Amino acid sequence: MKQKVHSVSYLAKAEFEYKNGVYDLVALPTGAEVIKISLEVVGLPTAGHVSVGFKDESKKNYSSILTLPVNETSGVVTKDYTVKSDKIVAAEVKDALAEGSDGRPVKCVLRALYFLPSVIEVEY
Amino acid sequence: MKQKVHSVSYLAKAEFEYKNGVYDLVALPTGAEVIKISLEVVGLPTAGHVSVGFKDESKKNYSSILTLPVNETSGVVTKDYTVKSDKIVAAEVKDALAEGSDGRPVKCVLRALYFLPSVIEVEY
Amino acid sequence: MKQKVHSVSYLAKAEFEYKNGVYDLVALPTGAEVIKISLEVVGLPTAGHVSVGFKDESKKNYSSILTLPVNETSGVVTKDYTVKSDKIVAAEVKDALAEGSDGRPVKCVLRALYFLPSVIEVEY
Amino acid sequence: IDNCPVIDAGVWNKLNVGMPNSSISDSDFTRYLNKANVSNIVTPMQLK
Repeated sequence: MKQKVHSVSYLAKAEFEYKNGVYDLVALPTGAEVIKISLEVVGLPTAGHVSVGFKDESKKNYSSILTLPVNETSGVVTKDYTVKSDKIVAAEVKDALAEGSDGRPVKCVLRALYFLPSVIEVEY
Repeated sequence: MKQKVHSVSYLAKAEFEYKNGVYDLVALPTGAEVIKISLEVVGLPTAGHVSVGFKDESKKNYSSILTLPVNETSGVVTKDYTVKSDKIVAAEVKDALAEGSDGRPVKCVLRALYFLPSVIEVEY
Repeated sequence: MKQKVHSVSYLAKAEFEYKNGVYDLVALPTGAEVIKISLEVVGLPTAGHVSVGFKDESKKNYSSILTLPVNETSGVVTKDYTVKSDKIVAAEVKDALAEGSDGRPVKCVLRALYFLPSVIEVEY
Repeated sequence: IDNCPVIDAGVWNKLNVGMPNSSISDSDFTRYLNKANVSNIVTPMQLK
């Protein structure tokens, strides 16, 4: 029994304030082993969607991987990802107005747990 | 592309024996990045609930975040947490009698995967 | 507040080509803290199941823990595991023919995030 | 040619260095640009 495993893991946490726009949340290296993406809505939104996905450092390669309507206020991507030139995790809010029902601004927190491309050899 | 990430991660595993009471399972530092809480029931319970949640080191600030009835015997919190003075993960069992249907005592295992508040700067 | 935690974590990624057989994907040490098992299907299968589970290094102790039909193409185990002599994560495909609807062979990727049995003492 | 040495510098591949071409991905090319020295980014695919 012998294998190569990723021994280095990072967590990136980034906040944005949940109104229309595009935000570049997490930067990933080539060969990164993205194993968890979680999005959370802190507050009480009244209308809008948040779409998180992957895009290039420069060019317009955005593609949503997780969509969150107002109601559930939390989500996790159902899929695991190896970074292949799509080195930006990004989130866009197309519909959103002011906070709503609270008076206090609505937050969105994205946490990305990913393993670095480096590998080491271990036998058990 | 440059960011700060959490590079240190710990897993805490703690067992309790699934009968009425309150148990202080996992201790977390301020600023800890709790990214997974999982609860497991080893055995065949007959009646009761397990509620895991957060509470203070001293004062009575308990609030359940995951409730487990008898049937499913396993659960994971659907939400991610940054530790803000609620530095105890705790579990309470309000209803439970002896093991039931087995003759062998019923176990509960809680695993908490969390990232330390420390950050480092990386560019990709 | 003082405890012992697992401070060492590895990720093992292994690919197989999604046709009938048994594959030994990930090797785990005794006392390993398996906290995530994820299976992914890259391509468009037409018929078949993938069952991942645990088995011995030698003897025929296979037992499925996650079954994936054709449609959903992704899955994650709902349960957390401490390795007790079942030191092989294995995957079997009982039904599968050629790629189907694509012309390009169908891949399956398994990622196992597990914490090493070593512990260290920390107080917060 | 016209007093100007013509040099075959090779092809930029994933292994050794040569002149680029439109097969190099935008990320792979841009990794070698300082972004603090360049005025603008035009990659070989963008030029194509």
